Amino acid sequence: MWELEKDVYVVEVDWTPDAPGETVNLTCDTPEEDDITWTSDQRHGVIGSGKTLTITVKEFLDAGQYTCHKGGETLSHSHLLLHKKENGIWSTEILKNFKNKTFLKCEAPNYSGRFTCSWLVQRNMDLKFNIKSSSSSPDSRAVTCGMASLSAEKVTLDQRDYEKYSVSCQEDVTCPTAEETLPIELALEARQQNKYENYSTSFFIRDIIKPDPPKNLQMKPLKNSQVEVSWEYPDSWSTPHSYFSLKFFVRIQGAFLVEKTSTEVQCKGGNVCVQAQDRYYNSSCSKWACVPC
Amino acid sequence: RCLSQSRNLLKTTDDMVKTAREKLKHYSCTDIDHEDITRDQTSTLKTCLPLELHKNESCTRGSCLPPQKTSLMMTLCLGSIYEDLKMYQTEFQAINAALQNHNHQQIILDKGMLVAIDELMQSLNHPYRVKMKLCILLHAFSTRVVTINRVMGYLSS
Amino acid sequence: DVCKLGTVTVQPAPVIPLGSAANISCSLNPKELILLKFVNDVLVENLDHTGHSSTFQVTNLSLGMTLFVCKLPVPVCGVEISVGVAPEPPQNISCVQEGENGTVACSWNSGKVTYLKTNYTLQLSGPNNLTCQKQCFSDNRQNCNRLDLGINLSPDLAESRFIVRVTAINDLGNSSSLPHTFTFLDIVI
Amino acid sequence: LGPRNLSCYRVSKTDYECSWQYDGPEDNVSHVLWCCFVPERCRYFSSGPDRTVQFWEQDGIPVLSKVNFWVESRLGNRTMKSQKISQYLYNWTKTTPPLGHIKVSQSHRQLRMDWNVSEEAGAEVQFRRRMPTTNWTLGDCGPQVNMSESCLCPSENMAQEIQIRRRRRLSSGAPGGPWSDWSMPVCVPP
Ligand SMILES: *[C@@H]1O[C@H](CO)[C@@H](O[C@@H]2O[C@H](CO)[C@@H](O[C@@H]3O[C@H](CO)[C@@H](O)[C@H](O[C@H]4O[C@H](CO)[C@@H](O)[C@H](O)[C@@H]4O)[C@@H]3O)[C@H](O)[C@H]2NC(C)=O)[C@H](O)[C@H]1NC(C)=O
Ligand SMILES: *[C@@H]1O[C@H](CO)[C@@H](O)[C@H](O)[C@H]1NC(C)=O
Ligand SMILES: *[C@@H]1O[C@H](CO)[C@@H](O)[C@H](O)[C@H]1NC(C)=O
Ligand SMILES: *[C@@H]1O[C@H](CO)[C@@H](O)[C@H](O)[C@H]1NC(C)=O
Ligand SMILES: *[C@@H]1O[C@H](CO)[C@@H](O)[C@H](O)[C@H]1NC(C)=O
Repeated sequence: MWELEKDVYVVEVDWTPDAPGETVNLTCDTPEEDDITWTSDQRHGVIGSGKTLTITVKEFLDAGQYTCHKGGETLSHSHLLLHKKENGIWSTEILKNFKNKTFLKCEAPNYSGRFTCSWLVQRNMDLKFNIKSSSSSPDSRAVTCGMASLSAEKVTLDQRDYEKYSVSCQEDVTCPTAEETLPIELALEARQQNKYENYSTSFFIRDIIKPDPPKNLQMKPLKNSQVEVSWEYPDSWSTPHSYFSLKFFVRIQGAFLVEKTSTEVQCKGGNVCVQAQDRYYNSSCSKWACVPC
Repeated sequence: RCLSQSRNLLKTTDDMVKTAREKLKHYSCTDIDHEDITRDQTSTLKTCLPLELHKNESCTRGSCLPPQKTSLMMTLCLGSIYEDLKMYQTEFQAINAALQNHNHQQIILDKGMLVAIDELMQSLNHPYRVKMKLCILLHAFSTRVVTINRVMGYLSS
Repeated sequence: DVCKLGTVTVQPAPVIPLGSAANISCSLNPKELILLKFVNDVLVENLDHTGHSSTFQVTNLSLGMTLFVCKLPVPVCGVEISVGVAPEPPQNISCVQEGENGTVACSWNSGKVTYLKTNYTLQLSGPNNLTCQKQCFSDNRQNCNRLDLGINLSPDLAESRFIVRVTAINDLGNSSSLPHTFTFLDIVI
Repeated sequence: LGPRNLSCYRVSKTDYECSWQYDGPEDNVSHVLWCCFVPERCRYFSSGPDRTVQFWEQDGIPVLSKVNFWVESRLGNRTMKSQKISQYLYNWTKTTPPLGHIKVSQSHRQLRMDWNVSEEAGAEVQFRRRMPTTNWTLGDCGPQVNMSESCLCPSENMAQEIQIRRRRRLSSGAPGGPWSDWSMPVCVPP
């Protein structure tokens, strides 16, 4: 029982069969001496009388659109959502967990203050997501998230397609700092046409960094069957590269790491490949870039 | 230069924290409880940044800064790093003294990081509560030494 | 401090003789409560106003030092408790001297190992107003079964009797032995 | 003759289903079922000649109250009647086959099968195996500690194809739903 937005209320209904539901008092916001009639979209006929109606919410049948009518006109409308609760644990059914049993996957390409948060829905009718910085202190770091958009990268889990939603967010500060102390915490308000679910996450912007592959991987022949593999820093990575550094991994197709932008090794007759990673933290590795032997 | 000593300090800190990660895993190191030691001589968070991201001015002297890269905020950066290291070294010596005096050998503070801090110093100027305090001090010092390595690598190379 | 959410206390002392009971009082500072037991860094046993302050009882605690931590989730605070025994009185205290005119060293029996920090005081005494005292520290790293008096003796003595005593001190009580007596005409070897 | 052995049950946490087996020739049959309860209110769903119906939570159907189900099939100008079932749908759960690729390991005259499942209850695993020359042989697997489960099977001097399933069980040992369908076949050489 709380007001999500104007004339939109949400209730917490326990999903136990024998358990009783909640009682809701809904009042049309205009007074008239004439008795106020009530109508619903999930039910037929007049359901209420007077300006105040009591509803025993027990299931998704007792939710939806409630309208107050007088004479031959309407006065106001008020929605009503549900929030499932099961054995004390709130439901998580709109979203599908990733491979690592998490719901929200956020990734940043550099130390610029912008990132991308994505999730995996289960069905695709009437989803209205909303991502915002769930502040809990006056000094909490604040982000300005954008509108959630569909992505055409249908992922495969359980040998089954799952459709992917993505949103772009950017943290803004008065002037940037040297390190990160208070983690970014985010809240998602998912809803499926009557059903309301709340998700939450918290992370730093340093353990979610996923760099880009090297852009110009080439190859120089040298004497006695030994060659040179050279690459370059990605153009999307933060500048300068002396302060933000990387360690690259080289594998011939078990790999050895190189801190310089040039390595030498003998070939086997197949595609040699490099990937990038942050030197200090154990951040996520990049996708490989390659060059034929 | 001081960069090699800084990398040695990073390696020793990583080794000792990875040992503490199983030796004191049950106390508080398994949540993270990010709290640091100083909030008011913590100028490193505002000055130790490259001179290409300093958009606004709102954000000892040292003897290891090269003269090919001389600036105004860099001396404050190195002085604040020195003062933060002074506080960290004082607290680490105190906690080591309080840790050897009891009959529990389930933790060791190797002197490699202590002497690494000491040479970084000399180059830069010419019960149960103690172990969890050590865990939180390490959880702050890891990010501190990463920041120090970043700024000194930018300053030297 | 570091145990900011609350505190844990034990009675009557963190050091307890073997095979006794223990009481743990876990209190929570304003703005449930269970206990977790760790023996040799291994989780062994899992033990309104109920969430504000509570007490827990422990019977037949494990041998050696162990850990009790109070749990809400977040660890509010914890405590370590060492259990042992008072030192048994020593036995068979012999003293020998190495050299023509040098220093005597003395050996004894420590009995059962105390399992905790303990020290032993060696006291040499003798007439014509001569005495000497020092310590030796027994713990998990260093053991004390031999000691050196560090004092040179004189060869002109052939008539008196000297006294050697040893006392055992720890936090669980004191212990002494017989004030043994020896003669200074055959120590030299 | 006529529809028989109706079974409405719950395929997934947010989804529900119903099935029935029809006897007789199929020439112009149209299958619709009626869902009745007391809000009477007898809604009906249409699926044509198919013999399965899928719905979910927000289709305006009661899943926490007592619900009556029955089926009317079509034949020209005549109807065929079915039995009535009265049940709840939330706690009559049909579980899933084993999740994804399972791990098979061979020991002396034995095969051990392991997997990861998203149900904490002990499902009575009943498996079946078949060497590719003859028909199938059935067998119960046995109780296990429950996350992850294990199954055992005797070997064979030739290769074989083996399938495995689960069903939900209460704490009383009572059958908590219908039998889940078999997983993908597992092939093992000798
Ligand atoms: C995440 O989702 C959860 C739901 O699982 C959600 O928790 C709910 O939050 C709302 C508001 O934040 C809570 O509603 C409040 O409950 C308290 C205690 O009952 C009331 O006192 C509040 O009264 C408000 O409204 C009155 C009338 O408008 C005002 O007069 C009064 O001053 C208050 O403003 C209000 O009803 C609700 O109880 C919880 N649900 C729980 C605890 O189960 C949560 O907000 C979502 N978001 C985040 C970031 O967690
Ligand atoms: C623990 O407290 C109870 C009552 O609070 C008391 O009876 C008992 O003796 C105490 N235990 C010890 C070892 O003193
Ligand atoms: C030993 O300890 C007891 C404890 O009260 C004390 O009374 C006694 O005097 C002590 N004896 C010696 C020799 O220290
Ligand atoms: C499901 O819930 C109903 C409600 O009373 C109960 O009668 C029944 O025993 C439960 N279990 C099954 C398997 O139907
Ligand atoms: C099940 O999950 C665990 C996670 O710890 C994993 O180690 C294992 O390989 C998985 N598969 C099995 C047990 O078949």
